Amino acid sequence: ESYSIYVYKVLKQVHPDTGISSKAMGIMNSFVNDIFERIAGEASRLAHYNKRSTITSREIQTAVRLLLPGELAKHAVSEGTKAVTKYTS
Amino acid sequence: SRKESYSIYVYKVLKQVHPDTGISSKAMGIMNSFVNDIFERIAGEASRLAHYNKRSTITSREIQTAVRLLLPGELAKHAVSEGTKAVTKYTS
Amino acid sequence: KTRSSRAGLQFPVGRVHRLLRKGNYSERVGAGAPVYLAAVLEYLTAEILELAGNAARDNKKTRIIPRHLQLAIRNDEELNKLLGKVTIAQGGVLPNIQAVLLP
Amino acid sequence: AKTRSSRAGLQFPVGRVHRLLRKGNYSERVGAGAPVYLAAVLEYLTAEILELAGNAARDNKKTRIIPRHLQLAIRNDEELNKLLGKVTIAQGGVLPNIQAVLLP
Amino acid sequence: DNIQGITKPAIRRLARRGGVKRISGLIYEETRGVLKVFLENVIRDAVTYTEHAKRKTVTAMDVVYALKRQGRTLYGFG
Amino acid sequence: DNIQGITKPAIRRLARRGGVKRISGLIYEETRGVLKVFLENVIRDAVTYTEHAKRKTVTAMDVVYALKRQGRTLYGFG
Amino acid sequence: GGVMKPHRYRPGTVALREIRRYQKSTELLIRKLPFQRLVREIAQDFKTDLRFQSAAIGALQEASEAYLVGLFEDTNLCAIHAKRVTIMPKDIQLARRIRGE
Amino acid sequence: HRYRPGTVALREIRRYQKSTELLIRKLPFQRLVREIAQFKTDLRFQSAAIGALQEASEAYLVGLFEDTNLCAIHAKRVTIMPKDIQLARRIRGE
Amino acid sequence: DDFRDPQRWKECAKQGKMPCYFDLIEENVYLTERKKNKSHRDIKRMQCECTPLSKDERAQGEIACGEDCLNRLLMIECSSRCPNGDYCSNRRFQRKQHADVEVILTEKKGWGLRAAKDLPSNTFVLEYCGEVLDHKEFKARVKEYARNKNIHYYFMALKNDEIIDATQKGNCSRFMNHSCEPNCETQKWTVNGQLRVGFFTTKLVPSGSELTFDYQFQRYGKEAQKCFCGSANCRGYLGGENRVS
DNA sequence: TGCCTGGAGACTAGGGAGTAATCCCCTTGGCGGTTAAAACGCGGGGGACAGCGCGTACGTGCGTTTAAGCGGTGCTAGAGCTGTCTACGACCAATTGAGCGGCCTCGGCACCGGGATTCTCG
DNA sequence: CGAGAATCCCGGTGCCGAGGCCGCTCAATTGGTCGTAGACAGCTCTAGCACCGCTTAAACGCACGTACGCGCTGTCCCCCGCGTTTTAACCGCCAAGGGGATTACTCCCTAGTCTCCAGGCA
Ligand SMILES: C[S@@+](CC[C@H](N)C(=O)[O-])C[C@H]1O[C@@H](n2cnc3c(N)ncnc32)[C@H](O)[C@@H]1O
Ligand SMILES: [Zn+2]
Ligand SMILES: [Zn+2]
Ligand SMILES: [Zn+2]
Repeated sequence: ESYSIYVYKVLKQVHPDTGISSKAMGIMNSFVNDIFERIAGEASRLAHYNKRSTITSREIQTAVRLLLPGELAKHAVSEGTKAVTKYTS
Repeated sequence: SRKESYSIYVYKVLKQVHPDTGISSKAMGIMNSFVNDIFERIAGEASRLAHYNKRSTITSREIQTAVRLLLPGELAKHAVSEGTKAVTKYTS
Repeated sequence: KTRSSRAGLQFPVGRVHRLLRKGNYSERVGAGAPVYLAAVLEYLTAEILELAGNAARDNKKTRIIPRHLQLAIRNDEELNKLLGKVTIAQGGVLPNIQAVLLP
Repeated sequence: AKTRSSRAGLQFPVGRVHRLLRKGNYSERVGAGAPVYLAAVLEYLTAEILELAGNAARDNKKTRIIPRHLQLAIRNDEELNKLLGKVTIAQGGVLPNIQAVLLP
Repeated sequence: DNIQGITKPAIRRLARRGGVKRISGLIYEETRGVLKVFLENVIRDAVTYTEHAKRKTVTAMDVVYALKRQGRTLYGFG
Repeated sequence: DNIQGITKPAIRRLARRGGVKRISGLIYEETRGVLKVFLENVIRDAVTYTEHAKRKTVTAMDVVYALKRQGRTLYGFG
Repeated sequence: GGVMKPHRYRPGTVALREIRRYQKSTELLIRKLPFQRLVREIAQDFKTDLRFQSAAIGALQEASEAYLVGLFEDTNLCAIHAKRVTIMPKDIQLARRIRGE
Repeated sequence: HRYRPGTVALREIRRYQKSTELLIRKLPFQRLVREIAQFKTDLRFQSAAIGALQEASEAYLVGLFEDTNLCAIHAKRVTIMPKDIQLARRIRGE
Repeated sequence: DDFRDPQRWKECAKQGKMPCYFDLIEENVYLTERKKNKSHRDIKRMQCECTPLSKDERAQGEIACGEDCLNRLLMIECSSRCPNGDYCSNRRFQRKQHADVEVILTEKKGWGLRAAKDLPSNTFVLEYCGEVLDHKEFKARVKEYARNKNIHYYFMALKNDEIIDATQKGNCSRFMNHSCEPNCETQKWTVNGQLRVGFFTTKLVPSGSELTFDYQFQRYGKEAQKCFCGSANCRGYLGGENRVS
């Protein structure tokens, strides 16, 4: 079980008439897993320093702002904020 | 508020290998930071080893494997020997 | 309906919530964290695939290869900073020759 | 009512290490020999670094141990320099080292 | 303009501790920029931890965590 | 002596990929020792993971975990 | 009446042509069976009677080639800073000293 | 009475590799930190935070001048130059 | 004096005023060409790295792909996929940009060429074109043709196994002579994956001066020949008792 | 396409976090005095840089040799997946002693000054 | 080789931080019950190892020539040791008050359980 069909769903939206090899699919799988592990580990570190027992969207946002570069983190925070705003409204 | 430390234990270790030698507060803080850092490294490596084999319990075998990966040279041999000697005496 | 249809995303939310509850990170997990993290992962995936598609169209190809991923990552200022310690298999290097060697 | 440190023959505590293992989000279960093994390893490393620190304190004609003595004790041993190669010690200074081409 | 407060004898004493026998006249403007970049990175991480902690005071553990994040691992301040 | 199986034109070809125009005569004997030390470290950690996992075959995920332990993340063999 | 040869290339042209040719491609530059024999020989020192897969040796070869290419990329900068073109072992030792190895 | 150039330099190398004190003053460094921490307006600092920043900054600068001296010796010179600092920060990975 | 006309005429052998006893030739022809080469697997394209403008010529206009190109320095002509397109100046073997040549008599050593007008250094003159042989046919045709009592042998070794004959068909580069003071030479250019031999100049040759190239000296039989130029250090004969190829 | 295993929909309890109050510790601002350190010239010796000459080590090229690939076949150690069950860890009740905080006390070490030794250079 | 600036040694004074001692909490200890995680056994089947014949592309070795690394010499710029003057760092003291930190109360958010049913993997 992997993220391959979801990588196809993302790829067919930004470039319609293109394909992708299985080696590049494995590299994208490793990239998604690595970024997941980095963000989850930093959000696990942030929740221990304040003696809290819950990882929240504020914890994930603080782990995004520490890890990503300047122009990338702003768009990541904006996309995540829009997605968590559309979840309740 | 009451806070954990390792100062009395570092003093008990120091008064066995050097019977006439003092220690300052800065050196005691450096020793506390050293003990905390090595604890965090070994515990994190053992918790990483516990997830690869799909286990749930961290035991002395995972702790020994985390020590063997992390310490270089003959220091790992002596650490494994001291730990095995201390675990062997505990069961009896 | 699924929560990925509620949030409007493409990456799943239940699998991310299961991996948060399963991988020993904390005691409790909230409600906006897998949605937020799925949005971040979808944005990063779309950026990598956009630059890879541009690098694939620049060489008259229709299939993205690890060389195209290598050129897309190393020809960007911030993705090279994020992925500086990562070795991509079958990726190669960037073509460059120092100016004190050319005749 | 003997403790577990007296039963294991160690100087570091066992219940504090067990509490820090159970309250640190490392795993669901914790074995009964792991804090004994880890306290033995930490006690060995503590005695190993304090021997070299006491040797430096005897070499510099002092009674107490200072961060300069700790810096000399770590940087004069090769295995401790490899284990602690990314560690900065406050008020520890550097090592005396002058290259052979800079001096006549 | 407080980067000019890192004077020439201070950089010269740091180079004498570093083992440097003879020093040119252009090292100082490079050293001030390198020090400025390093301090901007560490102060940015420390202010990010402080803003997450809902506090107005930047403590020392925030600085130790900001140095641990970059791989420096300073001992002596907790 | 299978260290001599890493031939001279292979090291020359790696230097041509690295951007080197002209090569001396001791770079090959230096590169063999460097490669030997690196491979000994990675094989030591991989065999440690394999002996911990109670197996007898050395898989590729053990190599990926050892390279992650050295600090060199490898995408593709997961 | 003899058959004359045209000319001979100046030293450096074929070398820069090979630099472009091997920076354009993406392939394995080392033979596979001597590398496999070397890995098995140095792995006999840690555990007798082991067994290997194929991706486990392929990943080692990818990591080793990337490491050596990065080492030569820093070592060429060392040799250019030393105001030379030929690459010396002292440049390799300087690169491994400044890098932290 | 004058000394040949280099004796006082080696004397300073010996005495500052023997000493352990701080070389940068405290009020200019504190004003530099409080200037460049303006990120978030109207902050507040403990003393140990600046005391840790100064230790880390001077350790970083000494560790950079060591490799600068190594590059200058490799270039068969004695005087350090900014290109040696650039080579050290290029090989170091910055 | 050249007067290339397709009708065969009444001049026996010397080819100084009537060029239609033999046949001329375009780009060379092959006999046993097989698809084992580095043609379209790694030398598919070798594109230069140029960021041109190409909209400002004849006024603040630099010529495209000059002596700063990556391909001209490495003795490679560009393909049709160039970023300059049909304005690149590397493609000189394909657009047939030649030099003004003429064939008349200069000395009793034989026929040759003399420069019409001024011609600067590193300027292309003519391409060596002929018939490409192979392994077996060379050592049979040389002993079949040595017994025909010919003076001129039009053999040039492209590689260790390829020798080009310019006897049955030849272009205007077959008349050029030998001298111990060379002003032109030969280079090995790689066009479309295939190796080709050209002729460049080295100095500022005046209008009405000789254009010869240096032979890499070679004997094949027992006899010897000598040169008649005598510039300053003319050996004439070969380099001793050598026997290499 | 089969299907089945993981994801969604309600409902409830309990403790985790959010708000308000108040103490008092520690951060910031200010004024003066001393003097150590930074700033500014100045003469000069040393080193960085440029030019030139020479010998050799490393490049390109050709012919011979060798073993890396490339298929085909066969045998088997060992990875992988279910079943039993038993021993080991989580959890709670009661208890007591080890360790954190506060308080005196004295001695290792830091500053100062005199006398003699050790490297430096013209 | 002998003036001359650093430098080591010896003693005296005194002071503030390391260390012993005590009172007292709260967390380690011991006993007992229950559930379930892994240890062992056993069956299947699959890639890993070993051998064999053929081809041909890469490695090796020798010849030769020339561009470059290294050594020497000359010049002139520029950094260093030293002396004098100016400046703000450091210590000491004082005072206002802002926010860390702790406690008490209360709402509400997510883990757990049961039922249902479709999304994606071979
Ligand atoms: C390319 S042709 C050059 C001139 C040729 N004879 C012509 O008129 O076209 C080469 C042949 O001419 C002969 N040749 C060229 N130069 C010569 C010379 N200087 N002395 C003697 N023979 C020469 C050689 O023997 C060779 O076989
Ligand atoms: Zn071009
Ligand atoms: Zn072009
Ligand atoms: Zn001649």
